Formats: sequence, C-alpha cells, structure tokens
Amino acid sequence: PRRAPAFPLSDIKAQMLFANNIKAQQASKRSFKEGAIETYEGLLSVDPRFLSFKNELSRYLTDHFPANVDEYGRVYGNGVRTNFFGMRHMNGFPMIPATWPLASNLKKRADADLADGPVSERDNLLFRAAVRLMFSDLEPVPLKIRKGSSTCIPYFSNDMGTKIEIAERALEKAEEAGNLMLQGKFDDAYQLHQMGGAYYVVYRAQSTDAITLDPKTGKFVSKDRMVADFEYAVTGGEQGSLFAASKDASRLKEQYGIDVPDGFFCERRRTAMGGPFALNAPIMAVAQPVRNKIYSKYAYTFHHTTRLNKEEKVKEWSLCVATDVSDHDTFWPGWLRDLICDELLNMGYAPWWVKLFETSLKLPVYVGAPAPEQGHTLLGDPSNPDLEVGLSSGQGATDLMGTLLMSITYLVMQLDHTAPHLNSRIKDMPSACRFLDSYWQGHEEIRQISKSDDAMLGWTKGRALVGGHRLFEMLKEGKVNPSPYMKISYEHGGAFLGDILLYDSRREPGSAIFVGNINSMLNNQFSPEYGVQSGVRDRSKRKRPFPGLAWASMKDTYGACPIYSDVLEAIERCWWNAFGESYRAYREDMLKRDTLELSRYVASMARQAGLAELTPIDLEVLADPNKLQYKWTEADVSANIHEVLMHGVSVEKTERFLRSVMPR
Ligand SMILES: [Mg+2]
Repeated sequence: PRRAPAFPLSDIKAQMLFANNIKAQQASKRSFKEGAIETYEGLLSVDPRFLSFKNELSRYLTDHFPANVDEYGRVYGNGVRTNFFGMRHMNGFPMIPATWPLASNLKKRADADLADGPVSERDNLLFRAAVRLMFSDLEPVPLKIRKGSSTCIPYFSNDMGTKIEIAERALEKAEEAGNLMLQGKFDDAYQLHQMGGAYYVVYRAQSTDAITLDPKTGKFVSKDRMVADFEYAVTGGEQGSLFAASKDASRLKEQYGIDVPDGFFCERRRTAMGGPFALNAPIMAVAQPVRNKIYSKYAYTFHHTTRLNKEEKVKEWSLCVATDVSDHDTFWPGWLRDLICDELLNMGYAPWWVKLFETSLKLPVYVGAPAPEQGHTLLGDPSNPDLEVGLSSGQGATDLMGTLLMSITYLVMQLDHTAPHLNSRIKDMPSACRFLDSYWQGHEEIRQISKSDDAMLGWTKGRALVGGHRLFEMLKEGKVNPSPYMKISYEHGGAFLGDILLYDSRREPGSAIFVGNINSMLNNQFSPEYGVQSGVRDRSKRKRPFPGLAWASMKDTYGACPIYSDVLEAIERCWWNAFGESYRAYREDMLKRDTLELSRYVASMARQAGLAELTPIDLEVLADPNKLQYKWTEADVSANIHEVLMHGVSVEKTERFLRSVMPR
C-alpha cells in the first residue's frame, strides 16, 4: 500500500531542508541528548533529597487519599482521580526509544474500524456546515509570534526581527507560492519562498505518566508505552514492529553514576513537530481570526476560561457525559483535510491559499533522534507532499483542525444515539448551517463544551435525555465504540480542560462543581517539562519565564480542590524531612524574586510595584507559557503581560493579506 520514501541526512533532499547557517546545520544533526532537568535554580530533578521527597510524598498522598471515582467515571468526595505515583520519574531522562512517526495512518484507521469519509450525507453536511460557520466572517488581526519561537526547517532562526521579516515576506509571496503548488511545482515554491519542505520532529517529554504499585510484589510498574520502529513507520504498520519502549532507568546508574531509588522511571516522550514558518505565517493569518470568531460568536461551546465559566454551563444540564478519545492526533483523518479544502474552495477562498493549507497537512517529516544512534532521516518526499500522518502538532491550525473534527463527531454521536428527532433539521446546507449554528450557541436540547480531544457532552430535559443515559451506559460497558470516526470512551474521572467535575451524592451536573486537579499542581511544581534555564538572560525567551509567580496564583487555581490544604501540609512536612527546609519559605522567596524581576519586563510596572494588577491566569501563564497553547488564549491574558511573551506583525499587512484570500 506504498512504503513512503525515506532519505538520510546525507541525501540532497534532506540537505535542502537546512539553510547554510550554524543553527540549521546543528539542528539537522542534533543527536540523542539526555540530562537531569533543572527543576528550580539550583535543584536538579535527580537530586537525592528531591527524589527522597518524591518517594515519601508520592506514597503518603496515595495512602491517605485514594481515588474517589464511581463506575460511571464521576469523581466525588476527595476529588482524586488516581494514585500519586505519576511523579516517580527521573525527569530529563527519556524512555527508549521514542516512537518513529507513522507516515500513513490509513491502515491504522481501518484496522480500528474508523471510517473512510462521512458515513452518511447528514454527516457530510455537518462537517461541511462547520467549515462554513468557522471560516465565514473573518476580521483581520495582528499576526502574533511567540518570543521564544524558532523558524524551524528552513533557517532555524529565533530572532524576532528575522521572524517578522520572514512572516511579512511570506504574506506577500504566499500567493505565488500556492500557485506554484497548484501546478505541482513544490520544489520551486520551497526554493523561492521556503514554503513546503518538512516538519522537524522534536521529542517532548511528558513529565508524569502513570505508575502502579503492584500489591502482589510491593514493587512499582510503569505503564508500557508502545512505539513504532522505522519499518513500522514507513509502511503504516504493514511491516516492522510496534513495541513497548523501556522506561527502566536502572541504566542511569552505570551510565551516569546516578542513583535511581526504587520505583522511579524514565519519562515518556511524545513526538512534536515544528513546521516551516514561511508556510505557517500564511496559515496563522487565517487561524487567529477563525479562533476569534469561534471564541466570540460560539463562545458557548468553544471558549473556556475559569472553572466557573464552565459550571455556569454544566450546571444547567440534566446529564453530563465526559468523553475521552484515543490517540487523537495520529487517528485524525486526511479525508477531513480534503473535505475541508473542498468546502473552502466552494465558499470562495483563494485557491492558492487552500492549496497551501492542504499541503501543510501532508508535508514530510524529518526525524532527529528518537534514540541513541538512530535515524536523522527524512520521511516523505518534499517534491510531492504525500504524508497522511494525521495532524501535525506544529501545523498553523492544529487546534482548529482537531476542534472541528470531534465537535462534529460528538454531535453525530448525540444525533445517532439520542436525538434522531433532530435529523430532519439537517436536509441541506442551509438547514445544516442553521442547525449547527443554533447548536454551538447552546440553544438546543443537546449541548457540548469542547476543545480538541477534551469534551463535555450535554443533555437538558427532552426526548434526547432518555437516550443519552443509554449512550452513557453504552460507554460504561465499553463493548461498542459509539462513533464511526474516532475511538471514543468515557474519561475515568471526568474533567474538562484541567478542571475536574466534582459530583455530590446526587450525581447530577446541577449540583456538581468544577474544581482544580490537585494532581496537576503536583505535576506543575515537581515535574515541570523544562528546566528553568538560568542560562538564558532574557527571561521572556525562557520556556518558564517566572516559575516563582505560580505561588501567587495557586490558591485561585487549586483552592477548591477538597484536599488543597492537606496537600500543602504534606509537602511542608515531606519537604522538611528531605531538605530540613521549609517549602513555602522557599516559595515565598521565589515569589518575591520573580515578582521583583517581572517588573523589568512589563514596561508599565512601576519598578518595585507588585503583582497588584494581574490575572491569576496572567500568573500561571508568565510561569508557564505553554497553556497559551492549550488552555487559554490572547484575550484571556492582560495586554501588559501579552507583550512580554508575544510580538507581532502589523494588522495593516494581515488585512491586506486577508483581503486576497477571503471570499468576501
Ligand atoms: Mg477530559
């Protein structure tokens, strides 16, 4: 069914992937790298005290606060979803090997019984109606760029100035580029404007993963994580093998002389890709407006901020079902990519822009180092984008693509299993648009609050309600997959976008509340993904600019968790036995310190002023900028804080740009 070409770094096709500069050349040869993460200025994640602290706290919390999750996966009581062993990993040390990314997922979908394309005309109308509601009345906006950020594949530059340049030149030439593509001149478009090429794979860590304490042996066991080797990846699973990567860790001892206490492991690594900025810029100029519209006009189902921005919605429902989807990104269907491009064309949209968009979701992938001595290889031929890897993490609109699939998948799941009486409202595009529009505004008996693969499906009073309870029981039996498009089930310990839905004895949304997941605070504070980077001066270009500020917002964020205080105590205690020190004291100092420094950045903060006029979200963000990529967005944060992390291209230039792509 097609092996997918593969080229080594020495091949010319791989070489054209990196400009003739130092960073690019080094990015193409970066070999496997491993090392203890600097959890806080001065403390290494593998510091024997810290590990010790981790052992005591992970066992104490597990033992004093076992999880309260009923069989329908609702959490109640203490608000704990599972044990606390997740923190038992030697952070900056990965499982081995990381997976190779699958070149084609068509077979993965088939063997999992997911469909080829819409299974019925209704579904086809819906997916399509979504594209119309989402791409119709866009308003230009400044193109925003993250300060840390790399241009990726062609130049691997991080200088804002150069980024602004590339972006602007990209909005000017985006059109000759897409036309060259429309005639199949991918190489030209890439050589002349750096649009095309490949995504650059980088393996990111998942600091915490899931460890189990076997009672039969009293020894811990990690959740096996399957990964594909080269053969497996280039043949879509037809050949090669799929296996469990080793999270062992014991090797850290012979290799680095590092002490690995019992029951600690290498953290899992998930593939992540950076696309070529020249191609993403044309795409982000469309995606930011689209986000804007769906967070405004359809704010009901798509825009979420505070734990209470959520309860307001879930509280009205008579039955809330919290879903979970398996492997969202690698199962995401190319046929949806094609359906979407098709609709956009039908609605107007410059065909050169659509060509650009389709191509960004089919680009080759270049892998750096999934493991020691392994592959610096290009999967896919840039001359003819062919990959069907299913949704790249660095494509300009990953969140949009995922939200659009799914949002509709849940709808279909609701219409299919509970509201057949709604089917007659979807007869043609107009009625579909009219229905979907009504549905996302929360005006129907079936509702939804969702973001990519995280959702909360809802039912008010009505005919749909009795079905719904069936859907739910269907999910609890886990025997039949409820959708034709993605493998869906219920989340064991339902939560939406960080927050857990805490149910009382009643077991009904109406009397349930949304609290913060205490487990998260733990992950955040004792297993960050990245170290604090004292190495970099400009704290804005640091993965974790002001780790200290989190303390100023903990309360607001995790306060309602039933065990909040008990946890802070366990920490103070366990921390004391490992450092003869006071965490808190430790944290307050860090708070003062970053608070003070923060002021050198917010050019509007009276030098030694305080955190006075800042959002709890502002704090969490300045302490951890990812989140601006998966929880919140530009408008959720104050503007004074925004400039500290972002910079942009003139609204003027995007507007000129949008005019030429927009239908009207
Ligand atoms: Mg969830």
